[PDB]
Order: sequence, then C-alpha cells, then structure tokens
Amino acid sequence: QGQLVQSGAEVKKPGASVKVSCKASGYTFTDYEMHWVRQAPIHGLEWIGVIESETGGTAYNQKFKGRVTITADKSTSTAYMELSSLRSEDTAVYYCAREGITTVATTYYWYFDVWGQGTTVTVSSASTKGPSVFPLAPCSTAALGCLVKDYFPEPVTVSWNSGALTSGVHTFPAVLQSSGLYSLSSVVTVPSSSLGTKTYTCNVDHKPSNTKVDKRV
Amino acid sequence: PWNPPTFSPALLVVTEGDNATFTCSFSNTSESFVLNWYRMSPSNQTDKLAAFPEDCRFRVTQLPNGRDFHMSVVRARRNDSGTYLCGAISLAPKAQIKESLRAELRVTERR
Amino acid sequence: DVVMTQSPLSLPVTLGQPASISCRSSQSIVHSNGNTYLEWYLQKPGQSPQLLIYKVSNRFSGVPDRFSGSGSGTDFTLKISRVEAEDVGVYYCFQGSHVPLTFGQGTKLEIKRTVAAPSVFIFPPSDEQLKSGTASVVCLLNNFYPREAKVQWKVDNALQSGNSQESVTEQDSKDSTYSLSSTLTLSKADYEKHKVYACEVTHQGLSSPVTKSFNRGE
Ligand SMILES: *[C@@H]1O[C@H](CO[C@@H]2O[C@@H](C)[C@@H](O)[C@@H](O)[C@@H]2O)[C@@H](O[C@@H]2O[C@H](CO)[C@@H](O)[C@H](O)[C@H]2NC(C)=O)[C@H](O)[C@H]1NC(C)=O
Ligand SMILES: *[C@@H]1O[C@H](CO[C@@H]2O[C@@H](C)[C@@H](O)[C@@H](O)[C@@H]2O)[C@@H](O[C@@H]2O[C@H](CO)[C@@H](O)[C@H](O)[C@H]2NC(C)=O)[C@H](O)[C@H]1NC(C)=O
Ligand SMILES: *[C@@H]1O[C@H](CO)[C@@H](O)[C@H](O)[C@H]1NC(C)=O
Repeated sequence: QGQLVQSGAEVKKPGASVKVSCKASGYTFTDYEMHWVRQAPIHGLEWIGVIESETGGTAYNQKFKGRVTITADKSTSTAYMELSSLRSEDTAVYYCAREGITTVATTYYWYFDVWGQGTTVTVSSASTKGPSVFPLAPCSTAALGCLVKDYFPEPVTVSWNSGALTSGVHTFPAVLQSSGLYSLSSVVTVPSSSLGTKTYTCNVDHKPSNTKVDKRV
Repeated sequence: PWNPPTFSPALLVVTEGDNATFTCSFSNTSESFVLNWYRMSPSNQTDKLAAFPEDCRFRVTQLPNGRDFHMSVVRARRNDSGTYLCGAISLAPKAQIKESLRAELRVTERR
Repeated sequence: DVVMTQSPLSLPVTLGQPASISCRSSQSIVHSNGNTYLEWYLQKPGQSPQLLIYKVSNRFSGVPDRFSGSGSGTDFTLKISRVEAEDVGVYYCFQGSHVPLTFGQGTKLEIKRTVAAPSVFIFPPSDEQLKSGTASVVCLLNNFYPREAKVQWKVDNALQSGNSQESVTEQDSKDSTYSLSSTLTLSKADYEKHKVYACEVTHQGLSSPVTKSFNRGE
C-alpha cells in the first residue's frame, strides 16, 4: 500500500499545456511503475502512459504519443505528466496509479492497487467570472432555492444559513451552457408554516474569482 | 524468471587495448521495453554503462534481427575487468524486470 | 486496440439480490506469458476507482466474499452474490495483456427502490434577473424513483424545444431517490410577450402527468 497525492485543479486555454504531479508515500518508489489514466464522459477511462522511475523509460498510448511527456524524480518520489496542445476535449479528471514491477523476488499479478485522488483539468476559451445569484421563490411543504448562473470555472459551493440548514438541501451538478459558462441551481424543502418565521439565505462561494454572495430568499 | 535476456560469453578474456564485445540477446514480446548494460561494482552495487534505446567507450548496437545486441568496450583497460550483465525492463504490458546471468570480462597485460 | 464492452450499462438491483455484469473483449486477452490480466474496478461515488478482481477470478485483499469473477476466451463475468448498499457505483472491466491498456465503458450499479412519485415545484424568473435582460424558469422534481422522468415545458400551451437544460442528482445514500431540475432559458423579450408557463411531468409514479403553472404577473 501507501498513498498518492496529486496536484490541485487546473484550468487552461485551448492549445496551452498543463503539468500535473503525483507524490508517493508509504512504499518504496522504485518497486513500482507509475501510470496515468484519463476519465471524461465522452471518453470513459483511458490509459495515457507509464514511466519506470529507475531507468526513466516511458511507454505511451499511440493516441497521446507526441503531446504527452511523463517524468519521474526518484529522489522526491514524484511523477509528472505534461499534456501539450490542449483541446477542449482534454477536459477530464487525470489519475496516477502505481503498478508493481514483477521481479525475481516478487511477482505482481494485478495492475492498479493504489490511485491518486484525481486532478481536474478544464480546457476552455472562457474567462474567469464570478456568479450571478438569483432567488428561487414561488409566485404544507414549500420549496426555495438559488440560481447560480454564468460563472467560470468550476467549482462553487452553496450552503444554506451558513451551514445550519442541511436537511432537505439539493445542489445540482453544474451544466455548461452554450456561452462556455456554468449554471447551477440549489434548492431546499421547508415546511410552509416557516415561510414568515425564518430567514433563508444562500451562501455562494466562488474561489477562482474571489466571490462570496449571501443571498436571502 | 519469464523470458530473460541472455548475456554471452559467460567468460570473455581480451588483451588490454583490444575491443571486447558481448552479445545480449533479448526476444521481446511487445516492444515497450528498454535494455540496460550493467557492471557490478563492490559487493553488488550496479553501475549503468549504457542503455538501448539512447562514457562513449561503452557502445550498444542493435543488430538487423530483433533479438541480438552487441555491447562493446572500446580499448579495454586493465580495470575494465569485472562482472557484467544486461537487464531487460518491460514497461508495458505488465511491468517486469529480467536480468541475464552474470558474465566476466578479463583484461590481460600486453607484451 | 482491444475494445472492452460491458453489459448492461445500468443495473438497478434490490438489496440482498444477486447481480451480474458481463464483459466482452474484441479479441483474446491472453498475455504472452500465458496469463489473462482481466481486472474489475469499482468507482464508488466521489472516489477513485479501487481494484476488486485481478487475473479473471482472483479476489483482491479486503474485497468482501460476495464478489467473484469468472470467464474464458473473450467472455468474462463479475458476480455479486448479495448486493449491499456500499456496492453502488460504476464498475469497469480492464485488460492489461495488450498495449494499449483499455477499460470497459462502465456499468452503473444502483439500488432498486420502491417507486416514488416526484413532488413538482415551479419557480418564476426573479425581479433581479429580469433587469439583467435574461429570464430563467425552473421546474423541480423532488425525491423520485426510478430515474427516468419526462419534463416538457409549455409557454401558452406551446411545447418548447432546445431552450431547456436539466440536471439530476446522484442516487441519495439514505432514501435512494433522485432529484431533477429543469431550466427554461428565455430572453426577457420572449418572456414578456407570453403569459402562462408550465412544466408537465411524466413518471412511473404518477398515474397521470402533473402540471405546475404560473401566469407572468400574478
Ligand atoms: C575498436 O572499436 C573502435 C570504435 O568502434 C565502434 O565500436 C565497435 C565495437 C564497432 O561497433 C564499430 O562499428 C564502432 O565504430 C574502432 O575505432 C575505429 O577505427 C577505425 C580505424 O580506421 C576508424 O576508421 C573508425 O572511425 C573508428 N571508429 C569510430 C566510431 O570512429 C577500432 O578500430 C576498434 N579496434 C579494433 C582494432 O578492432
Ligand atoms: C521487438 O522489438 C523490436 C524492436 O523495437 C524497437 O526497439 C524497441 C526497444 C522499442 O523502442 C520499439 O519501439 C522499437 O520499434 C520490434 O521491431 C520493430 O517493430 C515495429 C512494430 O511496430 C516495427 O514497426 C519496426 O519496423 C521494427 N523494427 C525492428 C528494427 O525490428 C519488434 O516488433 C518487437 N517484437 C514484438 C513481438 O513485439
Ligand atoms: C581505470 O583506469 C583508468 C586509467 O586512466 C582511469 O580512468 C581510472 O583509474 C579507472 N577508471 C575506471 C572507470 O575504473
């Protein structure tokens, strides 16, 4: 066993390059190879390539060979992964995963027993913009909500009454609109008797644009 | 070990000054692999001398067939005498490191 | 490249019942050393994939007894003897005998629950967004099952098309229901030229479709 921790999320313009790292701990680095795997809805799980730390040898999927470089620094137990000439379709989650090297002392029959937590790479021509927050109120159970609209990139975090209200809260996954911007709705179900008693406020946090909005409904 | 490379001859003796050529034959199954030439230093510490693909006195040359390789020291010195081997590193599919048996090079004094 | 195909792609199963997922490879996946590196991975929601089954039928450490694998040639199967709640997620088969290494397309295992009719709410466009030139109308389907639901927008009984996006939540870990939000995106121009706005909801839990409406103004 052991652990794999990857670098944080990344957002890049079409045609740029991204470099994501993968730090290992809890096992002997050189006893293992390090693979890189992509996951996107249009693509599924697909294998990118593999590096052997000791020799620096690499093997790539023909689909990415020519615009991916995989490097490893044995002294720091870190593997790297550099994707060049980014396209919009490169938007995906990128994982690193180890594989035991079969030797005369040890035989490995399996591939990927330990994975990193994943790194999100979004490729878009859009520019960083904070969200417009709008109330969702109707014209013995009532529904209220907030429309978090026209923001980029992911993610935002929506909380209700500063975390006090969690029961019955539904924050839906964001959808990419035609404008290249993201839209999102978060709703909550309250008893109709409490419409005039309590205050219901959204807490929209969008770190990439440094945006905090406290919107009451 | 599965499909190891062979390293020959097991005992090669040359006169100091000459070239010394070993033959490491590796019949690879699926070509994401690298071949490394090693010399075993005091009490089993391995020194990489060259690698295929990619000191210039240590030369590795791929032969026309997809199996045989020539590992030559150019103008062997007396202290080139030692224990050598070749290791095959298959990166994919299924990572595996397979070494040859050790071969000995002896370099004798010129008259 | 060896193409790995899974069947089915969505597997709802009642708690305690068996489950079965098929994997087919476009060609043989025997390795040159004689081994068959067929593997099964499970990606629990919000987590990384984890290894379940290696070398066709071998259970990885820590994997419960109820998981088992088998196969021969190009056909392989993953069996769960008794499906438990912690077993939901996406299942992938994987081959490592040929380069490039390839995964199956995935099989989403969900819990089959008793049918639940959705509670439907509709929200008009806000004051603050209308001053911004755009108008958004939201229809909410709360805590229903199964996942399959139809939401159609009607502006003055005119059936809309192309101007509505929708998103669904993951199956809730406590009641096994879904929730859906439909979003009618209109220009404020188009919004202020019509009066009534409705979403019609069709679902297995509703004996007849449900409609929620509001008149612009009132
Ligand atoms: C010993 O080898 C050197 C260098 O040769 C290289 O490695 C050899 C094992 C073999 O693979 C060669 O094809 C490689 O070139 C020889 O040096 C050469 O000497 C000739 C003499 O005329 C000269 O024309 C060449 O240019 C030299 N090689 C290079 C690369 O420049 C040397 O001749 C060998 N010694 C003997 C006596 O065999
Ligand atoms: C066994 O390997 C040979 C050599 O492969 C070359 O060197 C390797 C270290 C690695 O860098 C490969 O990418 C190189 O191709 C293979 O021979 C080549 O095979 C390719 C197949 O795509 C072919 O296009 C080349 O013309 C071949 N060239 C030579 C000099 O042989 C061979 O195919 C491998 N055998 C098996 C069964 O995989
Ligand atoms: C071997 O002897 C040579 C002679 O100059 C010199 O490079 C050094 O003493 C030794 N080198 C190696 C690599 O053993």
